[PDB]
Amino acid sequence: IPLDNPAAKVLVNISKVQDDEVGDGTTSVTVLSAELLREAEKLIDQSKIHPQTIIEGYRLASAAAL
Amino acid sequence: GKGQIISNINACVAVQEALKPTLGPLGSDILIVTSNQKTTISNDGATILKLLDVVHPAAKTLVDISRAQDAEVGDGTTSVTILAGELMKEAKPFLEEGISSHLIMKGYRKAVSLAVEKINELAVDITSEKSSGRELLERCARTAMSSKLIHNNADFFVKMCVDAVLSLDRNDLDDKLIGIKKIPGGAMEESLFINGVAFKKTFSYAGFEQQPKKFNNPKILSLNVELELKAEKDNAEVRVEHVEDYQAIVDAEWQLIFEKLRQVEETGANIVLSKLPIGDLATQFFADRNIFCAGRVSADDMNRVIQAVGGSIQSTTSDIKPEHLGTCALFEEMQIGSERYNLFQGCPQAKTCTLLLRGGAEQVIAEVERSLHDAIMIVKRALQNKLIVAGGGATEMEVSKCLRDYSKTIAGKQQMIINAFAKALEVIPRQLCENAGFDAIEILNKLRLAHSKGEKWYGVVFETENIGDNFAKFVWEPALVKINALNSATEATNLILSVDETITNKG
Amino acid sequence: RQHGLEAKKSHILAARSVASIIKTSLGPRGLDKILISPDGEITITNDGATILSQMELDNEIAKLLVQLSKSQDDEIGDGTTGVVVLASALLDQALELIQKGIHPIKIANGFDEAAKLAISKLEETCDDISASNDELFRDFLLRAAKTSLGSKIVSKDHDRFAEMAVEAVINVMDKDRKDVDFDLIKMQGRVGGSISDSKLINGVILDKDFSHPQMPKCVLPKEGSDGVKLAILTCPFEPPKPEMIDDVKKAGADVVICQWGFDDEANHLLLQNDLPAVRWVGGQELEHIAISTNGRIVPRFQDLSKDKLGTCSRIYEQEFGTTKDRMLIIEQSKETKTVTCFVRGSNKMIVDEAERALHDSLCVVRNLVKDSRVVYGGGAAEVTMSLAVSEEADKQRGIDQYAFRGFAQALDTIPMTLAENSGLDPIGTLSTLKSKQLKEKISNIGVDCLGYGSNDMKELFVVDPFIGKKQQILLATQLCRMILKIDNVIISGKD
Repeated sequence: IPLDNPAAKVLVNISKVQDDEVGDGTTSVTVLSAELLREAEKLIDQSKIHPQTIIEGYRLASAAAL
Repeated sequence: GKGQIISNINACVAVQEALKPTLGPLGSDILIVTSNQKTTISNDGATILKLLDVVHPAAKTLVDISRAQDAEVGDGTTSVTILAGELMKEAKPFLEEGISSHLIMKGYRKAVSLAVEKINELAVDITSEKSSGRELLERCARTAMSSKLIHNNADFFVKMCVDAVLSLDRNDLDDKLIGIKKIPGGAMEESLFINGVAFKKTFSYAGFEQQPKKFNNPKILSLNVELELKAEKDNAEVRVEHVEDYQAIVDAEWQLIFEKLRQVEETGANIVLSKLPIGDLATQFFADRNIFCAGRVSADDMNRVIQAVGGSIQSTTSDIKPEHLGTCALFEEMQIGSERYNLFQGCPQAKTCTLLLRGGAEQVIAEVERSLHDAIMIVKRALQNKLIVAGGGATEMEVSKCLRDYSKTIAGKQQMIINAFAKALEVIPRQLCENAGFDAIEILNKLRLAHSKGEKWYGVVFETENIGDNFAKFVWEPALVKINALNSATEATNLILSVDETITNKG
Repeated sequence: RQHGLEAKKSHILAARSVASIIKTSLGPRGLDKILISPDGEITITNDGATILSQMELDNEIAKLLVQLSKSQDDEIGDGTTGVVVLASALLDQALELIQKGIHPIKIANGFDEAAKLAISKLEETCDDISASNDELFRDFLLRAAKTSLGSKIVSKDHDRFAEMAVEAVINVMDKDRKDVDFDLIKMQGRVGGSISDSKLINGVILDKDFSHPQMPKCVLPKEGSDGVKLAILTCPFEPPKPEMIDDVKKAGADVVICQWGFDDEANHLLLQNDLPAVRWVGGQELEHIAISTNGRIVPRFQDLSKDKLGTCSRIYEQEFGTTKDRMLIIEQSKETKTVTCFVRGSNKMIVDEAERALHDSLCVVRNLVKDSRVVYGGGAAEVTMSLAVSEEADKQRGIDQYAFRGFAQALDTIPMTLAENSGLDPIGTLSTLKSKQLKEKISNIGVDCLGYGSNDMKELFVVDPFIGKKQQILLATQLCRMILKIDNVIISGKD
């Protein structure tokens, strides 16, 4: 699908990393990444603070998940 | 009818408005974008009007008269247009009252004729009275350098500026003969003066660490053709099918270049300069013979080499004559600024010089280089013309004062016309105060106080706001500028007011 | 065309909207941007020089930001985002003075006198590096690139790239002039491999496949001969279109380098003599070949001698990673006049981000050697300069009294911008930095954009060059003057 959105072109290049490194579960990566944007959208509009602070919270939460 | 005349009034004000902030050394600079997409910023009215190329006939007249002011004189191109355009505004209410513009133009011929006579009375010839030979030109350079970022370092800058004028014959002087090469980076007080000519040295190719900055007596010879054999445009194709013949069909070309060696080798020229970039072929054998070569030199700097050592440009290496060579006293090369700078020193026959400038940034030096050009014109015209007049508001106020008294004896419409011309002379000191930050309303009232006490030399102080005499401020202006400014502004104004209808045909 | 009425109002709003783009990217916590090249390549970086260079616009006021940023990369390189934000602060404070009747040149001249007095204030509170200890100076070079690379994957291997910039600046820069030439720094990188294979080379790389495979991968010493001699010839070596072998052994040139290619049978004569040939070399690559190896360019085989020919350690071929190009390494073992930056990465974007970060890292080393006295940045320098100008504003009367107050408030924009970019209250943080420097004691405490242990960066040994920060405040005042000195806008049409 041709995408004129310049933000959507980045997601295509990110999905190519999963195919070259492993190649399994490529669709699950995009689905999980889309759900992270749904929660991040509610955190911004209710805050309007730079997301880099929220990004630091994901690194602490991802360590406990592993 | 009168409708096109009114349109010509606003056309001159629009052109004048652009030159108002550019009047004076402290005045503002205008930004004009040429169709070439090149950024040009200058405070000189000549270059400003040349880049506009206005199709309007009356606005083009103000542009054409600026070239005549720059040709015969070269100074005052900004003030001649402001003074010429001011008469358009003063004559605007006179047209609605029924007064014809012909009687207005007639009053200017009698007003300027009486003003030129007063200029010679205010010009006093002084040379050795209360002044020495060395301190005469030094005090003139500090006037234009005042109220600038270089005022602290101006002590070292005046010594280098005076030596640039004294290095040339005092009978013939030109501002284009003194070159300036900007050096990015370094301290401003560490700049030095150079007797010869220098270039930008854009040559980035290898073969460094040789050709030291210390030369004895190198010989200079101009080059025309290219030393490298590489063909940029044409080519050739020859191929053979023999296997054993592939050996020698890769080999011999450059042997043909050896034909031009013995011709140049027997000459003994230690300097190789050309209008074309020198190739990568031989950077070494020249250094073995103590021969110097510099490529990627602009064509403007090549003409100064001919006027320096008396060289000549020859197409080939055959007919080059031995007497065309020339030598300097000493060579110097500096690596300051992460770039090598080549310069010649000690040329007795040099008709040009080069002054190097150093600063913190390239944009900072651009304001220092252009501020020096205003000081060079004051030093240059000091020795050329011995008749000088007091500037900085001094002369401009008295020319308007005398016309007020002489108009009382004149009857008819010419009284209010000369008084309008005298009032039109107040635009020059106005913009000088407004561009410098001083209030033009308070100074205009206070300056006319002492101006009526009988002293005609009271000027306007450009450093600290106050009224006083410019004689202590060392503000000097030549008499040829004030005389030709009134004639050029009146002639350009008379041509616009004499045209009621403008016709433009398309084709 | 607008003069004297709407010109001063439009120039402030035009420069504020352009400068507001990079305000969010200031600092290590600043946010990146997505740029699209006209060829279809997407570039993402935090450097303001890339964003401002890609801007193509007809606005005459915003053109000064592009022309100034070109000279900032060579002199400093860190004054890209910082100066533009600082220059916008002087324009916003000057807009309020225009409505009050303040002359614009007085605002331009007021910032010049306020900047010169603020420099002398930091001269008393600055600290010495070399006077404290010698090894503390090297610790600053190791952590110089760590701050800029801490936001990238490179931050894991950062300990390896720290020692590469220490030995490279010493060779190219002499303690006399204390200057580093940009033309002597060769920045080369390719796609593929990793960042752990990056090595510090004292000479030009000059990737070569050695033409015919029969040529050996190493240069023989040739019976104890001195070094390895090279020959650079750009002549179009070609057939005879409208002798030499005997003069080659006299000079002793080991390898011949050319800009263009060679035939197959041409290198067979020099093959038996163990004299390799080099072809397909760019024009810019020839600059670092003669300077690093101290070699020369052969004018001819007849008059060439052995005295001035350069000598290096050796020339060998060393494969880099899994790349099939089979690159090589040319060493020296002696101090050269130039260095070559060798950067690798697994992605094309990682290489481009690492090359630009190394450029700014080499300039900081030059500033630390040129000026030993330094100050603590990261928001502490702007707050210190603010309290110094604001305190002296009451002692200076006249029109310049208000010019010093507006200049002191303009310096507070940077620490508030760093506070806004850090996700904290800019006003609540600015009041804290001013309280610690007055009632307690005079010190340097800045705003932390990246999460650290505590305040007082002096404990963490975070230092910034003083001459590097001094060059930024001078270009900011120089840029602010050129904007106010232009009251007119003139542009032609497009046909």
